[PDB]
Amino acid sequence: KKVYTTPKKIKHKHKKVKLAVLSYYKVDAEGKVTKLRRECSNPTCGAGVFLANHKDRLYCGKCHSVYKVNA
Amino acid sequence: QPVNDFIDTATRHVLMRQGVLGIKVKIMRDPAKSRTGPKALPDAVTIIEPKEEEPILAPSVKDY
RNA sequence: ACCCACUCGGCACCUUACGAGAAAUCAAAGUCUUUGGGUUCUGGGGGGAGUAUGGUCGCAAGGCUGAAACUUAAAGGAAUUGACGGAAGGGCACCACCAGGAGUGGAGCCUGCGGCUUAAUUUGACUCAACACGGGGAAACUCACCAGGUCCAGACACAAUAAGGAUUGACAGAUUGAGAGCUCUUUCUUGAUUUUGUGGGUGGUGGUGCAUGGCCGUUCUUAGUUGGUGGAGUGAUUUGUCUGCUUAAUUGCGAUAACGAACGAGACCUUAACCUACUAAAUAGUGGUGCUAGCAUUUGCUGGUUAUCCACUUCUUAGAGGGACUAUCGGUUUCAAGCCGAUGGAAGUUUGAGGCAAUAACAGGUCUGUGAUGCCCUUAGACGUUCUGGGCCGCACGCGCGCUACACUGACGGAGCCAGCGAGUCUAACCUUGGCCGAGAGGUCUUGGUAAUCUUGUGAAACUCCGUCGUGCUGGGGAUAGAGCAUUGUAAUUAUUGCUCUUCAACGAGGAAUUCCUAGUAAGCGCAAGUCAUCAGCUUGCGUUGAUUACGUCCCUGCCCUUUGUACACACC
Ligand SMILES: [Mg+2]
Ligand SMILES: [Mg+2]
Ligand SMILES: [Mg+2]
Ligand SMILES: [Mg+2]
Ligand SMILES: [Mg+2]
Ligand SMILES: [Mg+2]
Ligand SMILES: [Mg+2]
Ligand SMILES: [Mg+2]
Ligand SMILES: [Mg+2]
Ligand SMILES: [Mg+2]
Ligand SMILES: [Mg+2]
Ligand SMILES: [Mg+2]
Ligand SMILES: [Mg+2]
Ligand SMILES: [Mg+2]
Ligand SMILES: [Mg+2]
Ligand SMILES: [Mg+2]
Ligand SMILES: [Mg+2]
Ligand SMILES: [Mg+2]
Ligand SMILES: [Mg+2]
Ligand SMILES: [Mg+2]
Ligand SMILES: [Mg+2]
Ligand SMILES: [Mg+2]
Ligand SMILES: [Mg+2]
Ligand SMILES: [Mg+2]
Ligand SMILES: [Mg+2]
Ligand SMILES: [Mg+2]
Ligand SMILES: [Zn+2]
Repeated sequence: KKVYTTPKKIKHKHKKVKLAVLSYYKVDAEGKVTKLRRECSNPTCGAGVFLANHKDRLYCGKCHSVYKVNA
Repeated sequence: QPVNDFIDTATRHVLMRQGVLGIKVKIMRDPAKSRTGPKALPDAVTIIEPKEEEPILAPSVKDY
């Protein structure tokens, strides 16, 4: 047939990053705990899930995408 | 037509290592046994066999 | 000189074979393993080679005599069956000609093939047996090609990573053709389903049809193939299966060391033809009668009414039977099979047309129909797949199939007005009557039909009739092109198709060549079906109108058969 072409530059993939994440609570002087990052008021996301802070933007990743609560 | 009547065919593909071969089987059933159709080939012509007679004998007649 | 008989010795031929031979053959090539009449000469697998060398003869050319080393499994003879021939003799056929028809080849366009062009213009096939073929009428899809964008649908096994998270997804922005989280920013989400690697798989319209199956085409519009018992031969084989005749036919008759048979042909099957005989029918139809319209009236004529009743089965339908067997008679012939004519008959060309179809051959075509398939290739920056867009249509040109034409046996306009084979909608939008609207194409409201019930009597077209035109590229012809309207579809630009106005080309019967065809056939003419969302100038079938000319032959071409040659048998590639 032919075999190969290309003007260079191959597309990569994704990472899903690292992060030893969930440090985003705050436990006080033995031993009260106050959750940072506000949680999501959907019937499908039982408060365990949280909102990511961007700009304007607060976002439920649990809703695989859905819903855009903003304060 | 007797084909439709009396022969049964079947091909089968047997799949071996070097390639495949085809089996082709033919069977011709005895038409005399046919049970539910022509009991013979359209060919068949049977002549019934006469009986050796002892004729002659001048008239005569029976009564009842 | 001639005729007859005989006899020595000649040149030969004929017929047999006791006998001989590996056979072909042979009155010797016989009288040979039952091996001896006398004598001469030569050969001992094939090449090397009649070569080297020595001797001898010769003017020469060369004659006679005449090795080895080495190489090699065969070379050779006769006969048999095939295969083949640019040998001979017969045949057969409208894919041959004769007698003719209608044409193609010339034109415009349609359509395939080449060629060129191209990002790509995907590809198979090239005499009959490639080129309107791949059911191949491609706008997406199809799709194989080109410009580019995702996804894994990477089974399984081992290992690695790793719950302090293997991996998953994403809103907005950026980006992108794109409201693809493709990638990137950002920071949630997911919880052992993945991700990495190795191994192993997997898909593929990737290659190989010169690895295969299966199917198909071709030889073949052909008539060939085989076994029993006997005859011939050491044998492979042959005869049977053949000079002639006859048939569409190895179909038969007849001749006959053959007799009597089996495959294929025939028979058979399907369809078209004939049934006032049989069984029937509100899904077919007839006569009568009720109800009823029109005209005439003297009873009459022509209609209406899926049931107002009665009877029938001619027409229609499809079950069962019947019918034809070239019958009767005649002419011809080996008075054989048969052929020919007249009568009758629905039918007498295998009744017409098909289906089926032995053995064998081909490197025929098909891996691009198949989740048929071996092997090779490729497998995540994919030759997997899908999404967007282009392309298969691209145009100096060569070749094929076609369509429409050059008019007056016609075009146009009114009017007459007649088929046959089909097909149609369920978890759906198929076939469409009727009513309106619209110049048309179409639109809209309803409706019947899963159908002998409705579309549909498919009122099809050629055709027939009365008119206009009047031989003028004319009103024959309708290419090309403009401008508008609609239909299919997500989508119509490179115009899907349909309609309207306008534009009005070549073509004035076609050189060399070439195709098909013998009766409801050729030709003319439409229609249904396949394809199909939309698109037939294609095909498969169908009926409508309906001829001229053979009813022969071997000139051409093609093939088959015998005879014959062969050093071929992987068979003249
Ligand atoms: Mg020979
Ligand atoms: Mg002629
Ligand atoms: Mg001519
Ligand atoms: Mg090839
Ligand atoms: Mg595409
Ligand atoms: Mg792997
Ligand atoms: Mg590998
Ligand atoms: Mg495949
Ligand atoms: Mg082949
Ligand atoms: Mg094959
Ligand atoms: Mg013929
Ligand atoms: Mg013998
Ligand atoms: Mg013979
Ligand atoms: Mg009847
Ligand atoms: Mg007559
Ligand atoms: Mg080949
Ligand atoms: Mg195949
Ligand atoms: Mg094409
Ligand atoms: Mg053709
Ligand atoms: Mg007219
Ligand atoms: Mg209008
Ligand atoms: Mg209905
Ligand atoms: Mg004109
Ligand atoms: Mg015209
Ligand atoms: Mg159609
Ligand atoms: Mg076609
Ligand atoms: Zn949520």
